Amino acid sequence: NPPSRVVYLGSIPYDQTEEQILDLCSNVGPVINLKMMFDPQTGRSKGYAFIEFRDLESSASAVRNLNGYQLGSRFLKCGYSSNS
Amino acid sequence: KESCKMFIGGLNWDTTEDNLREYFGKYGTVTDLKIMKDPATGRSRGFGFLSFEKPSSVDEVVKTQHILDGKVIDPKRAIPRDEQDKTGKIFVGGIGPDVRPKEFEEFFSQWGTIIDAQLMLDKDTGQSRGFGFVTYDSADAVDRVCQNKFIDFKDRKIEIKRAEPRH
RNA sequence: UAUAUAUAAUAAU
Repeated sequence: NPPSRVVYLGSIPYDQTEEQILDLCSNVGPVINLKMMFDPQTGRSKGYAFIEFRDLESSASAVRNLNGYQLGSRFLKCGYSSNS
Repeated sequence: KESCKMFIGGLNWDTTEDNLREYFGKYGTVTDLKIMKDPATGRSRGFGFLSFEKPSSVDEVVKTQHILDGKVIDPKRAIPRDEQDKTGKIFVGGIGPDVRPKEFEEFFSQWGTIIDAQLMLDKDTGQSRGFGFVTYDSADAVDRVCQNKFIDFKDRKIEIKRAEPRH
C-alpha cells in the first residue's frame, strides 16, 4: 500500500465525466482503471471518480506532475488504494 | 519523545479543540492538540491528535474510558500507519434481542485479539436495527472466523460479514 | 442490513 498509485476525483461537476477525466489525469502517460459515480444513496458525493494509474511509475509522473490543481471546488487528490 | 502524541478516536460529530482540551487536561498537562471536528463548517472525521507533553497522560488516557458527548470515544496512543492499515474490521449481522456491548466485546475478545470492537445502539445515532462491529490488528483472524459466518451467540446466532470489502 | 478517523474517496447488495 504505497503513498501514490491512484487518483481520487471528488469535487467535479457533471461537466467532466469518464471521458474528460480519462484524459485530465492520463495527461502524462498511460492509465489503468477509471470509474465514475454520484451519491444516489449517500446523497453527498456529487461527481466522484477513481482513476488507477499503471503504478508508482505512471503515478509518480502523473501524481507528481498533476495531483491537486485548480479543478472543480477541490483539487484532485493523490490516491493509492490498489485492487488485486 | 518516543510517546506523547495520541489519536483520539470515536469523537462525537460535535467537539471543539479548546473544548476537547479542557476535557482532556483533567489527567495531566497538554501542550497542543489538533482536533478536526468542525461544527462551524459542518462536519469532519471524528478524531483528535492529542500532543500530551507528559508521555504519562497518554498511558492513563488510553488506559481509561471517558465520554465527552456521552456517545462513545476511543482514545489510543498514536498508532503506526502500517499497523493501522493492517488492522481489519468486520461487520456482525443479527444479535440477541437485548445484548449489551459488555459481552459482545468480551465475546469476540477470545479468538483474534479485539483492538476495536463494539455493538452499535440507537443512542449512537438511532439505527438499533440489530448489528455489531469487530476490529482485529490483522486480517488473518477475519478470514479465520470468516469460515464461521453464523456464530452461536447469547440466544440469536450472529451472521458475520466483512465490514464492507466483499473480497 | 450497518459503521464517526489518521486532516481525502463514488458505486454495490
